[PDB]
Amino acid sequence: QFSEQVNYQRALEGELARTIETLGPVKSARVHLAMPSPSASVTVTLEPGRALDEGQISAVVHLVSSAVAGLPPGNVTLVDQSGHLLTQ
Amino acid sequence: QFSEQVNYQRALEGELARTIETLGPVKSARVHLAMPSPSASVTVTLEPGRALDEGQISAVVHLVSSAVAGLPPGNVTLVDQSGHLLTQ
Amino acid sequence: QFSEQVNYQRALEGELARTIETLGPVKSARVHLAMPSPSASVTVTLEPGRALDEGQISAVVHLVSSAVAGLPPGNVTLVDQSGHLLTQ
Amino acid sequence: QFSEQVNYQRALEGELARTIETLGPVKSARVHLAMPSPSASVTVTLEPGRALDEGQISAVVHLVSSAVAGLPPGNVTLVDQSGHLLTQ
Amino acid sequence: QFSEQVNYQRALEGELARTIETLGPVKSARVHLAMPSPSASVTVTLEPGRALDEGQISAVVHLVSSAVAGLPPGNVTLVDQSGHLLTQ
Amino acid sequence: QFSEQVNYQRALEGELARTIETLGPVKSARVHLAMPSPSASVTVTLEPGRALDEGQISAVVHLVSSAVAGLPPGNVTLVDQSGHLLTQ
Amino acid sequence: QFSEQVNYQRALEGELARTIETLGPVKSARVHLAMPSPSASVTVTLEPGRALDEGQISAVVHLVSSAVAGLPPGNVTLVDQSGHLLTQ
Amino acid sequence: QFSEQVNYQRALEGELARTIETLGPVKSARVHLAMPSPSASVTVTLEPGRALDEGQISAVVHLVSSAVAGLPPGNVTLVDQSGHLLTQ
Amino acid sequence: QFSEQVNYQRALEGELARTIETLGPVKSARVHLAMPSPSASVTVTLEPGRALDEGQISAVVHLVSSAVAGLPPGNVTLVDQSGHLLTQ
Amino acid sequence: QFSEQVNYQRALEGELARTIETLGPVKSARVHLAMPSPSASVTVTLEPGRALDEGQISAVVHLVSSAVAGLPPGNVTLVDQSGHLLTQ
Amino acid sequence: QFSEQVNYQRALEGELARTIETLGPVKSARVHLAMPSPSASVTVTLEPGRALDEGQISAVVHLVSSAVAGLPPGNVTLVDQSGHLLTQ
Amino acid sequence: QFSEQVNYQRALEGELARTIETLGPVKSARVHLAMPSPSASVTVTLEPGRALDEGQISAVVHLVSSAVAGLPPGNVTLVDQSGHLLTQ
Amino acid sequence: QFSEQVNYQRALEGELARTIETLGPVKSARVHLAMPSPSASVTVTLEPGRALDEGQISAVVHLVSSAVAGLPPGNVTLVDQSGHLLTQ
Amino acid sequence: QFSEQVNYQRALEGELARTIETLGPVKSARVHLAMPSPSASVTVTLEPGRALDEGQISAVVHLVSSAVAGLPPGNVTLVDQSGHLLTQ
Amino acid sequence: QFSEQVNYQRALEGELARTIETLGPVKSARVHLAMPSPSASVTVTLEPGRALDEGQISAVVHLVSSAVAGLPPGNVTLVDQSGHLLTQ
Amino acid sequence: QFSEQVNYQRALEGELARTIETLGPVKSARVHLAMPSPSASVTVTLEPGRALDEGQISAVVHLVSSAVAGLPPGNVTLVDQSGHLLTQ
Amino acid sequence: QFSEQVNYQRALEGELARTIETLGPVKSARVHLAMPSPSASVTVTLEPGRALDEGQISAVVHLVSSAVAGLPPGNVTLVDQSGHLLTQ
Amino acid sequence: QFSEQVNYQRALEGELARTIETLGPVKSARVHLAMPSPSASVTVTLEPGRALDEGQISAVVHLVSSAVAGLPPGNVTLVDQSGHLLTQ
Amino acid sequence: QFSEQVNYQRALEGELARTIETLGPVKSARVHLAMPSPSASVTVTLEPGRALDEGQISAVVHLVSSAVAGLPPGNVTLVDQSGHLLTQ
Amino acid sequence: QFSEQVNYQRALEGELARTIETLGPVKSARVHLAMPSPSASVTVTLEPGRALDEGQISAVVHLVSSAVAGLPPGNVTLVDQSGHLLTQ
Amino acid sequence: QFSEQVNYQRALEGELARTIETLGPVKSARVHLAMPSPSASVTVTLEPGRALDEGQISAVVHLVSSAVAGLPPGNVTLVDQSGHLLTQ
Amino acid sequence: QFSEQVNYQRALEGELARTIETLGPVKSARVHLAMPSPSASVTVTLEPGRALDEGQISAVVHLVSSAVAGLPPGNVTLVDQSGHLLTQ
Repeated sequence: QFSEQVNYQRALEGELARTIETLGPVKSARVHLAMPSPSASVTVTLEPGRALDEGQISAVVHLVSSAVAGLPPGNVTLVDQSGHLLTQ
Repeated sequence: QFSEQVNYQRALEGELARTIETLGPVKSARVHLAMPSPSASVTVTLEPGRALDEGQISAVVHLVSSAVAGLPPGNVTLVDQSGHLLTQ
Repeated sequence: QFSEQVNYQRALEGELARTIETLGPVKSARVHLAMPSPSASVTVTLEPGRALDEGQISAVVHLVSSAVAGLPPGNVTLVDQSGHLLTQ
Repeated sequence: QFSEQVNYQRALEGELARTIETLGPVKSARVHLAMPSPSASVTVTLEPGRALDEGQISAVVHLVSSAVAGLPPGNVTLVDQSGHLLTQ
Repeated sequence: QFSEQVNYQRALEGELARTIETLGPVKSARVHLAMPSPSASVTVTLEPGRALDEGQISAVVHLVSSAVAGLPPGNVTLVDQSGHLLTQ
Repeated sequence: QFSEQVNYQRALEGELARTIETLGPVKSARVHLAMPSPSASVTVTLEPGRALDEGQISAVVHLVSSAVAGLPPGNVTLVDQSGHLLTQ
Repeated sequence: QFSEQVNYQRALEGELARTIETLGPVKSARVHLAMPSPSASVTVTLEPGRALDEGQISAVVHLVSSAVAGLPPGNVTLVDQSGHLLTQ
Repeated sequence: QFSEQVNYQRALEGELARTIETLGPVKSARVHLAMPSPSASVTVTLEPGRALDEGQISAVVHLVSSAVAGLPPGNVTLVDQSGHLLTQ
Repeated sequence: QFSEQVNYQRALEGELARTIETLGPVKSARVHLAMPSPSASVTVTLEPGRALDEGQISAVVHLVSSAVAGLPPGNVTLVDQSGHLLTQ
Repeated sequence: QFSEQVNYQRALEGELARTIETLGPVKSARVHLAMPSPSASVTVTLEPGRALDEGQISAVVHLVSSAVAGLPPGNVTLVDQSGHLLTQ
Repeated sequence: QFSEQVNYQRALEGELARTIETLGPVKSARVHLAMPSPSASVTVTLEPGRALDEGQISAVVHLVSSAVAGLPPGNVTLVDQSGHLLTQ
Repeated sequence: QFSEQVNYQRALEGELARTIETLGPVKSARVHLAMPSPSASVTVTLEPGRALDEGQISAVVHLVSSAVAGLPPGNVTLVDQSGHLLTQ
Repeated sequence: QFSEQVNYQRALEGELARTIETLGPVKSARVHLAMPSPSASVTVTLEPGRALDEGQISAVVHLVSSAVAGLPPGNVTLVDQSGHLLTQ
Repeated sequence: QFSEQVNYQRALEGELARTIETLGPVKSARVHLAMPSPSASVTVTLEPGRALDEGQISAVVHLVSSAVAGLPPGNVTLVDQSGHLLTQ
Repeated sequence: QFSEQVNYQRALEGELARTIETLGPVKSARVHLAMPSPSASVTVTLEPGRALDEGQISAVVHLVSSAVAGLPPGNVTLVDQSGHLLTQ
Repeated sequence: QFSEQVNYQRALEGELARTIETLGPVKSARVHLAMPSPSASVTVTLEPGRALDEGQISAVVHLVSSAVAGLPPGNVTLVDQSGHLLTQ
Repeated sequence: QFSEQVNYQRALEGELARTIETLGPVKSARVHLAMPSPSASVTVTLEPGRALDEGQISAVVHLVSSAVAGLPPGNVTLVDQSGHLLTQ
Repeated sequence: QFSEQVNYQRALEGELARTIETLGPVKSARVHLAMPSPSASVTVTLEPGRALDEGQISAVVHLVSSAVAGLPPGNVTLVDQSGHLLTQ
Repeated sequence: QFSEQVNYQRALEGELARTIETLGPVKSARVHLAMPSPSASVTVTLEPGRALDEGQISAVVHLVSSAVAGLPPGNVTLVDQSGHLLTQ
Repeated sequence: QFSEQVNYQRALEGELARTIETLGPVKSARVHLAMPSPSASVTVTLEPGRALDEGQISAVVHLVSSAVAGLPPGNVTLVDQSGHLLTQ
Repeated sequence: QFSEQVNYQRALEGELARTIETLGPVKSARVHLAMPSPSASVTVTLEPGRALDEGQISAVVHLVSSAVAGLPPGNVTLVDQSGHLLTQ
Repeated sequence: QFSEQVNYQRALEGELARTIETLGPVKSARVHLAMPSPSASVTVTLEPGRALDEGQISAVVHLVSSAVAGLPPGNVTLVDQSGHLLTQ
């Protein structure tokens, strides 16, 4: 029963990261969820020579904040392939 | 029993995204639901050289807000293939 | 028991969309129901060079509002193949 | 037990629509019931070059309002093959 | 047990419609019952060049109102093969 | 148990109609019972060139009113092969 | 248990009608019982050129009123082969 | 258990009628009992050219009134082969 | 258990009637009992040219009144082969 | 258990009647008992040309009154082969 | 259990009558008991040309009154082969 | 259990009578017991030409009164082979 | 269990009588016990030409009174082979 | 269980009598016990030409009074082979 | 269980008597116990020409009084082979 | 369980008597115990020409009084092979 | 059940450390969680000739603080391959 | 369970006596215990020409008083091979 | 269940010590945990010619304090390969 | 269970005595324990020509007092191979 | 279950002693734990020609005090291979 | 279960004595524990020509006092191979 709600979360993370990949500047994403006040931590790896704008961050924040039950956008953490915590 | 209401949600998402594809400017959509106050996150990928108008957003918002039980249009999140969070 | 009331809803949607197809200007419809205050979202694809009039919308609204138990016509959402949310 | 009262409703709809076909101006009908305050939605397809008169609508309304338990004639919805919601 | 009181009603309807056929002006009848305040809806198809008189309607109304338990004659609905709701 | 009191009623109707046939002016009868305040509806088909007199109606009314438990003669309905409701 | 008290009543009716046949003017009788305040309905078919007198009716009434438990002579109904309800 | 007290009554009737046959003027009797205030109905068929006297009726009445438990002589009904109810 | 006290009564009747036969003027008797206030009904058939005297009746009455439990001599009914109820 | 106290009474009657036979004037007796206030009914058949005296009756009365439990001599009934109730 | 206390009484009677036989004037006795206030009834058959004296009666009375539990000598009944009740 | 205390009493009687035989004047005795206030009844058969004296009676009385539990000498009955009740 | 305390008493009697035999004047004894206030009855058969003295009686009385539980010497009964009750 | 305390008493009696034999003047003893206030009855058979003295009686009394539980010397009964009750 | 405490007592008696034999003047002893206030009865058989002194009695008394539980020396009974009760 | 505490006591007695044998003047001892206030009875058989002194008695008394649970030295009984109770 | 929530934590640690590896300056990470107020301890091994800036630490802190349920960023511990605790 | 604490005591006695043997002047000991206030009784057999001193007695007393649970030295009894109770 | 939370702790210790090895100056670590207020004891073995600085101790303290649930840094004990407790 | 705490005590005694042997002056010890206020009794056998000093006794006392649970040194008893109780 | 928490403690002791060996001056350690207020006792065997300093003792004390749950450093006991208790 | 906590104590004793052997002056130790206020008794056997100093005793005392749960150093007993209790 526990490996039921875990084999599922591992699929959500793999599905959520398949869309953020199909998003333009992102080359490959990697998201982990923390569903117990949940949280997430995207780890996008932007394409060579690119950088997400100030409104392109909320694109990837709300793309995950909304696809996960009860996850406000204040808990999503976005990080590049060069450190650089993009959220606040 | 849990994989009952999850194997179903995975089909809704795949059915909802099959209609948004058959919608003109959209080339391929990708929707995730967050049914626990539910939410959704469409990730349309518009056709080459196209952009959804201001009233073409509510088309795709209500197309999902209504096909999901108890989902107001204030929870649907629409995002292009170039970031650009279209909803508010 | 759950896949009982879901294998049925998937048939209603496929039956409701078979009639809206046999309706003249419509070439192919695609309806999803949201039976928990229910809702529906038709996605008609009008024939080449056609547009539903102001009274031809209530035709397709009541065609679905009445074929579904407890669904007022204020919850049915009609959308073309070019965005254009036709309902309100 | 549920597929008992559903395999039956699917037969009523197919029987009710077999009589409306044998009615003159109608070439082929298509009725769905909404038995939970029930409702119905006939979708007659009139013969080439024909139109139901003002008293020929109540013929098809009462033909269905009476063949279904507890269905007033104010819930039956009649629609042609050209939109044109005939009821009110 | 439910298909007991339904396989029976389907036989009553087929028996009631076999007598209305053997009634002179009628060529073929088609009756549905609505036993839950019950109702019925005969759909006689008169012989070529014929029309039921004002007292020939109560013949077919009471022929069904009486053959069904608890069905007043104010609930029976008679309709020709040309629309024309004959009852009131 | 239900098909017990129904396989029986179908035999009563077939027995009651076998006597009304052996009654002179009648060529073939057809009676349905409505045993729940019961009722009946005979559908005699008089011989070619014949008509039941005013006292020949009560013959066929009481012939059925008495052969059925608790059925007053005010509930029996007699109808010819030419409409013509004979009872009141 | 029900087909016990019905297979018996069908034998009483066939026995009661075998005696009324062996009664002179009667050529063949046909009696149905209505045992729930019971009733009966004899349908004698007098011999060619004969008619039961005023005291020959009570012969056939009491012949049945007494052979059936709790059946007063005011409930027995006698009818010829020419209509003609003989009782009152 | 019911066919116990019925297979017996059918034997009493056949035994009671075998004695009334061995009684002189009677050629063949036929008695039915109505044991629930019981009753009986003898149907003697007198020999050719004979008639039971006024005291020869009580012979056949008490012959049956006494051979049946709780049956007063005021409930026995005697009838010839020519109608003619002999009792009162 | 019922056919126990009935197979016995049928033997008493056959034994009681075997003694009344061995009684002189009687050629063959035939007695039925009515054991529930019991009763009996002897049906002696006197020898050719004989008649039971006034004190020869009480012989056959007490011969049966005493051989049956609780049967007073006021309930025994004696009848010849020529009607003629001998008791009172 | 009932055929226990009946197979026994049938033996008592056959034993009691075997002694009354071995009694002189009697050629063959035939006694029935009525054990529920019991009673008996002897049916002696005296030898050719003989008659029991006034004190020879109490011989056969007490011979049976005493051989049966609880049977006073006022209940024993003695009868010849020529009627003639000998007791009182 | 009943045929236990009856197969025994039948042996007592046969034993008691074997002693009264071995008693001189008696040639063969025959005793029946009435054990429920019991009673007995001896039926001695004296030797040819003999008669029991007044004190030879109490011999046979007490011979039985004492061999049976609770049987006073006032209940024993002695009878010859010529009637003649010897006791009182 | 009953044939236990009866197969025993039949042995006591046969043992008690074997001693009274070995007593001189007695040639063969025959005793029955009446054990429920018990009693006995000896039936000695004295040797040819002998008679028990007045004190030879108490020999045979106490010989039985004492060999049986609770049997006073006032209940023992002694009788010869010539009647002659010897006790009182 | 009863044949336990009876097969034993029959052995006591046979043992007690084997000692009284080995006592001189006695040739053969025969004792019965009456154990329920018990009693005994010896039946000594003295040797040819012998007689027990007045103190030789108490020898045989106490020889039995003491060998039996609860048997006073006032209940033992001694009798010769010539009657002659020796005790009191 | 009863034949347990009886097979034992029969051994005590046979053991007690084996010692009294080995006692000088006694040639063979024979003792019975009466264990329920118990008692005993020795039956010594003195050697030819011998007699137990006044103090040789208490030898055989106490030899048995003490070898049996609860048996006072006032209950032991000693008797020779010539009657002669030696105890008191 | 009873033959447990009896097979043991029979061994004690045989063991106690084996020691009294090995005691000098005694040639063979024979002791019985009376264990329920117990008692014993030794039956020593002194050697030819010997007699136990006044203090040689208490030797054999205490030899048994002490080897048996709860047996005072006032209950032991010593007897020679010539009567002569040695104890008091 | 009883033969448990008896097979043991028989071993104690045989062990206690094996030590008293290995004691000098004693040639063979023989002890019985009376364990229920217990007691013992030694029966030493001194060597030819020997006698236990006044303090050699307490040697054999305490040798047994102490080897047995709860046995005071006032209950041990010592006896030679020549009577002579040594204890007091 | 315990190895369920441990086999999972070991996978989280291996997944969390696979992303921190794909982060630029980090060559290989190694994270342990302390889920009972949880904690974590990353052990990044920076690429040859590199050092995480002051805002590149919060990148790796929030990358783990958010991917673990209920883990504040004040509990995450970051350490290089040269000691140097980077967090506070 | 009893032969458990007895097979053990028999081993203690055999072990305690094996040490007292290995004690110098003693050649062979023999101890019995009386464990229920316990006691013991050593029976040492001193070597030829030896005698235990006054302090050599307490050696063997405490050697046993201490090796047995709850045994004071006032209960141990020491005896030589020549009587001579050494303890007090 | 206990070897569940012990086979796990043995893995934590082996995992925690695998990271401290990959830390630069450390050549091989060895950590034991004391999870019941838990504790740990690292036993680092620094590389040849090296010594952990004052801030390089907190690196290894927090590396373990945080990877273990509920372990403050005041309980971690760090020790070199040359004694030298580094913590406080 | 008892032979559990006895097979163990027998091993303690054999182990405790194996150390006292390896103690110098002692050649072979032999200890018994009295564990119920326990006690012990060592039986050392000193080497030829040796004697334990006053402080060499407490060596062997405390060597046993401490190796046994709850055994004070005031209960240990030490004895040589020449009597000589060494403890107090 | 007990050998569970003992097979584990034996492994802790063997693991704790494997680290103290890898500590420089120590050549081989040997630790025992006393987990019930626990305790430990290390028994280090320093390398040839070495001695632990005053701060090198707390290294080995805290190395064990911390690796064992609930063991203060005041309970650890350190001892060399030359006695010399190093702790206090 | 008992041989569980005994097979363990026997291993502790064998392990504790293996360390005291590896201690320098000691050649072979031998310790017994008394775990119920526990105690121990070491029996060291010093090397040829050696003696434990005053502070070398507490080495071996605390080496055992600490390796055993709840054993104060005031209960440990140390003894050489020459008596000489070293503790107090």
